[PDB]
Amino acid sequence: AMTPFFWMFEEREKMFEFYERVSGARMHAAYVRPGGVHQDLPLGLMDDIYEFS
Amino acid sequence: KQDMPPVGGYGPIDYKRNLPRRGLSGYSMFAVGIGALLFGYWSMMKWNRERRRLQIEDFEARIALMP
Repeated sequence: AMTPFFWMFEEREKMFEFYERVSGARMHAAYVRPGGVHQDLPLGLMDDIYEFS
Repeated sequence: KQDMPPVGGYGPIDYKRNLPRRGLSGYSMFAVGIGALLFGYWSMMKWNRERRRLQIEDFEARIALMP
């Protein structure tokens, strides 16, 4: 089947956006540490996860 | 003191699963089909029978000549 690959990855790119806004980078984010999260997530992401989800 | 979560404004979105729209089923189909097909054969016997009449006219012009 051809399309549900393309039909979902076109939508999936709304969600690799969310890694870049919080950690800094595209896929492999060195974010979690052995003492919790590295740094705080910016002003936002709750009007943008909520519009997404 | 500049932190995220709002005091209000929420949905949520559903977890549900529904699109069962019917759909013209259950003796409604097999009734439009046969009713369409019998209109076809009724549209035959008015053309295939009529072409058989013009067919004999086509042989008629042959036989009135050839002595």
